[PDB]
Amino acid sequence: ALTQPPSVSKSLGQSVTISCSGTTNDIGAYNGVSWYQHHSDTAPRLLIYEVNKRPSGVSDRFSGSKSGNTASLTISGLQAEDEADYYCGSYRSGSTWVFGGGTRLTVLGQPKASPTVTLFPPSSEELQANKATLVCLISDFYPGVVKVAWKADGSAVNAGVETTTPSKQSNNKYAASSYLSLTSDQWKSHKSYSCQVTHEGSTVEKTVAP
Amino acid sequence: QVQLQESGPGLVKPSETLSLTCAVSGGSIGDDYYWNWIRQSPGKGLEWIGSIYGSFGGTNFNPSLKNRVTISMDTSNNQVSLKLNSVTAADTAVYYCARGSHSIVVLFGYYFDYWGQGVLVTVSSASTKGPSVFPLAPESTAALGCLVKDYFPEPVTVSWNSGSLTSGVHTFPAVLQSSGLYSLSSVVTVPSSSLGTQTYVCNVNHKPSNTKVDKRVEIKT
Amino acid sequence: TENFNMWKNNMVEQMHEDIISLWDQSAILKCNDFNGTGPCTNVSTIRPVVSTQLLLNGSLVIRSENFTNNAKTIIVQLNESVVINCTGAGHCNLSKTQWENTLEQIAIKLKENKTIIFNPSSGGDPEIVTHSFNCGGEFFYCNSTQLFTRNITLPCRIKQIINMRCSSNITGLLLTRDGGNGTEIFRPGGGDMRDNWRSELYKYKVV
Ligand SMILES: *[C@@H]1O[C@H](CO)[C@@H](O)[C@H](O)[C@H]1NC(C)=O
Ligand SMILES: *[C@@H]1O[C@H](CO)[C@@H](O)[C@H](O)[C@H]1NC(C)=O
Ligand SMILES: *[C@@H]1O[C@H](CO)[C@@H](O)[C@H](O)[C@H]1NC(C)=O
Ligand SMILES: *[C@@H]1O[C@H](CO)[C@@H](O)[C@H](O)[C@H]1NC(C)=O
Ligand SMILES: *[C@@H]1O[C@H](CO)[C@@H](O)[C@H](O)[C@H]1NC(C)=O
Ligand SMILES: *[C@@H]1O[C@H](CO)[C@@H](O)[C@H](O)[C@H]1NC(C)=O
Repeated sequence: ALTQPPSVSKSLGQSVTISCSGTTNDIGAYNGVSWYQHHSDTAPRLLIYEVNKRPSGVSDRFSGSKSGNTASLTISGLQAEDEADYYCGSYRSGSTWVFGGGTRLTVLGQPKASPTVTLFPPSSEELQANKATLVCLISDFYPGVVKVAWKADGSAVNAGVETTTPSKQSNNKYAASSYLSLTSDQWKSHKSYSCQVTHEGSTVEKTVAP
Repeated sequence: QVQLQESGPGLVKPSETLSLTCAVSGGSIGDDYYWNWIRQSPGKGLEWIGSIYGSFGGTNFNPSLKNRVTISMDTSNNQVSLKLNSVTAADTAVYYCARGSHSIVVLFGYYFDYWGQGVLVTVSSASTKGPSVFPLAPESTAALGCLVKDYFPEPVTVSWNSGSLTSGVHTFPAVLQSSGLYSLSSVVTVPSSSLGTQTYVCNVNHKPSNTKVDKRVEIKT
Repeated sequence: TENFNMWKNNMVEQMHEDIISLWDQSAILKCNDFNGTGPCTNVSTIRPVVSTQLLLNGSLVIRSENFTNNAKTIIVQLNESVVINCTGAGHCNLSKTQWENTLEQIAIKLKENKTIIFNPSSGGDPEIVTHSFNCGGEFFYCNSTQLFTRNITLPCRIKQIINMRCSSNITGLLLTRDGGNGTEIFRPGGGDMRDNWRSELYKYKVV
């Protein structure tokens, strides 16, 4: 394949340059280098085609160049919407087509945002199956690191907890879920479960009750 | 200018044949474009599988898949197809369908300007399991939801009121339990004043197990 | 004594670059004998035709950076040309006899003691599966099936340059070997334009 650094970090406002190193049979044989942005839960978006051309509308901040068997993509005035994976690719002799390995771009300086937390109690319908799942949904926070703590009537809750790993939403913030799996009997065995989400020092708690 | 939608089995057993289809709307596959299949496995990067050219049906393949890939085009129905033979778990990936545009290929190649959304395909011996669907209910604004519990494999579709409700819909990524089963939750944030007036229904779709469920979500007695 | 090398000719890649550049419309040691060897005994001191399968209007023998290597392209040069007429009405007449004699002459030069067969391009790219070429604004895509399996007629597709009648001498060819059996199968090649242009710059160097 074609080689790119796996990851680069820059900051808001700066410029970044991502190199794609190819061979004499792809990048050196054609002006056929294309670049692709890829956000999570989105399809790859075309950025640059034929070394340096743009579709409307990908901004003026994006530009591609070529030098021998090596192509480059440069991004100026980094905005938060640019935190993405970036791929270079090219037509290759013998009628094949080849992608680079990908570069994961990190953008520092993104403004912090506090998590919205929403806690749901078990449904009567689930309880009738002798089970009880408490659902703690956590959304719109940045950076994407959170700590979830469950309490039952005040006491720490160790078992029955499964928390997802944070993922990016379409608005460039993060989201995660925590699920406390219980039996019908445990749910009634207490009289107030709570979810404690802690994100950059400060802490939000929601509380449900049988 | 053109829309593409992939579809096919969500689950395939090892050594069996993976089969997918792209339905192209807004243009005709008999035109002067390449129709490509591309994929991405969890953790890995993009990978071109191959292409068929609309004008005459000629194909190109990734040299390391050549021995077990075919691609076809259906000029009525306006569809392109991928058949990948003798799969393994390394064939688990999101599969994309993309249009290839070009000026003069011999100088400038071609490039992928329109893509579908991709369809996940999972290669495994695990059986399928459809989910159970449960309602989530308890400011000036209220949060209602559906809990989609214990299914395999991913993904599940959740819409609200047949797709007629969009603003405020948030479907969270699935959690994986040590049982190997997935669960997720979809939340929609409605005007608090609209309750008792508007009706809210989640539409849950789990294609690999042919599970279609509508759940009414009310604030109960 | 110092060596030529048409397969690592930096001249080729410089002229490649600038023809590509132009297509956004939208000292030197000469050698006489050759084949791009090391030593060149006799020492002195360009049509940017974009085409595939065939070479048109060039210097008027087979050359390969590595023949054992089926992936390597074979540049073919003819001792006698073959006139090919192409019309905007959409086809190409070609002398059947004149063309058939050519293939078999190339076929004895390939035996360097076994069966030689020519077959159509394996599939995939339209500008390669066909004998394609530009010709004063228009761009022809002609099915060369009859060519690579008293006139022969070739159907042609024609596009003017909207992206962003002419006669010709056939100088030479570009060929690909199926290298996987007591038979050597040859199919029409092309794609890397640099081959078109080292087909001509084989007998030059820079020092
Ligand atoms: C030519 O190709 C053959 C097979 O690809 C290889 O064994 C041989 O070393 C090559 N000769 C060179 C590179 O000089
Ligand atoms: C093609 O036209 C040219 C005139 O330039 C000449 O070779 C001859 O008249 C024609 N040859 C054919 C039709 O084979
Ligand atoms: C040959 O070429 C002439 C003009 O180039 C054209 O009128 C004719 O239709 C072609 N084919 C035959 C079979 O004569
Ligand atoms: C000529 O080439 C076209 C395009 O490659 C192909 O569709 C057609 O079948 C070919 N003609 C014949 C008679 O096979
Ligand atoms: C073929 O080349 C010769 C010179 O080599 C030229 O005189 C002749 O006109 C050419 N024929 C055609 C049809 O272009
Ligand atoms: C080859 O030469 C002939 C005669 O000058 C000309 O008509 C034709 O356009 C040339 N071929 C190309 C591909 O330019």
